[PDB]
Amino acid sequence: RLILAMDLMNRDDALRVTGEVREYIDTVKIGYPLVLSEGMDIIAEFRKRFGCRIIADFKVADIPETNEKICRATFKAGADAIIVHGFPGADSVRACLNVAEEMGREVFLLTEMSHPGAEMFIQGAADEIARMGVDLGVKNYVGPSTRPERLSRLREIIGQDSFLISPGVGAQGGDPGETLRFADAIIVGRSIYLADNPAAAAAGIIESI
Amino acid sequence: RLILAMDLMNRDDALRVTGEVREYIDTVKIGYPLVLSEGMDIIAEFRKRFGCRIIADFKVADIPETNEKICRATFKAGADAIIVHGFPGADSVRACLNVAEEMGREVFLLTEMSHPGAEMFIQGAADEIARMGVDLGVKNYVGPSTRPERLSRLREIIGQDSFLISPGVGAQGGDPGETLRFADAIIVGRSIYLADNPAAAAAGIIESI
Ligand SMILES: O=c1ccn([C@@H]2O[C@H](COP(=O)(O)O)[C@@H](O)[C@H]2O)c(=O)[nH]1
Ligand SMILES: O=c1ccn([C@@H]2O[C@H](COP(=O)(O)O)[C@@H](O)[C@H]2O)c(=O)[nH]1
Repeated sequence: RLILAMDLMNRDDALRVTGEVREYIDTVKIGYPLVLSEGMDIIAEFRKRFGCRIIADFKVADIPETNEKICRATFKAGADAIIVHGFPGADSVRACLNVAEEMGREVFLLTEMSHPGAEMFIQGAADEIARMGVDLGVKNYVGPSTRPERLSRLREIIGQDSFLISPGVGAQGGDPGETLRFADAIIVGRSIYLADNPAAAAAGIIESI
Repeated sequence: RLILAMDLMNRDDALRVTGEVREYIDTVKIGYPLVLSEGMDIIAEFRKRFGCRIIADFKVADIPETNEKICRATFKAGADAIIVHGFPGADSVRACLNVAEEMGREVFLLTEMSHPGAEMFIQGAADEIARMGVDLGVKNYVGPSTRPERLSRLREIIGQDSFLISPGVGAQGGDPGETLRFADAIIVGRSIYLADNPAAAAAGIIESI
């Protein structure tokens, strides 16, 4: 129930840490910090080398037409799933869902973010964004570890069968065990990749659940 | 290093056995016996339910144009890789490789088959088919467990870095350990799915390596 947020910028460091913690994870979340530094080919390299599923955390937040282009390039690169923002509206989410269907891949809908600023505008729209996801047939969601009461509310809207992953564990203050009361899996970045011993840090997090 | 050949025709039986042996495998090979009975949607169901990579063993063996169509439908259905025959020639293999590139997926090249009849025509062309794969950039191959001397020859042609999987273990007479001297992974169907205790059969095969 642990997903590694691999946000190191250097290919060598990213490969090192991911290989060291492979036995504790089942999925690697790759985002723009690594892709904009090393290129989209890094996705296929990771999938080949480690055999883990790859979620591209691109927080797609464009108009429908451009969203389609971004999702197509991401799935062509080998990503198993892509994280998309729901705040830009239903048409923008639908465009992503359409490409995922054509490619046999998945879309994860980001409904409420984990950082402090998320309270300014996203939080007030989060329940509606989640309801929109349900209405559109979304089955994978992303919610905040830093606000378990909001994670519980999100779980209430999407149901027990939907898959919910949650970032904000560790560095941002979120707790593994409390977060897993509501989410299916936790996303952990810095607590693992900046540790003196990433494998020990990952083992420790799992042991704490 | 164990791949389950799930050739049961009934969805309920297929799900039962696959779930029972999940801890012993890392990939599920799905072919026409299950797909033509339960539909292509079974691929996405398996990927979702068990989280295993899915190799579609469709032994694609058509003209280039039709090969492209078959691969596109297979990848749209969610398969991570497709097994293609090399005997129809380079243009037919290239068509599959082109679709895999557009979709961010993989092609496995079947070079020599495991059954007795494979000696009639395929065996004599197998080294050339493997060389063709190398020339086309193929990195995933399928060779026979039933003829380890041929599996060794295939490994010699494709190199140590190419990934080689091998069917014919168990029911067809192939030995797990001997096959793994040359292949990276073994494919096992009936020895596991027809066993009174599939999980015990899988554990036994792994224990025998
Ligand atoms: O609401 C969200 C959505 C995504 N992420 C992402 O999850 C990871 C969390 O990393 P860390 O704080 O564990 O280091 C980062 O890649 C970050 O972009 C969040 O932190 N919060
Ligand atoms: O040369 C080949 C290529 C593919 N397969 C496939 O691998 C599986 C082997 O099943 P079993 O003999 O372990 O039951 C079946 O799905 C079969 O179609 C072979 O057996 N031999």
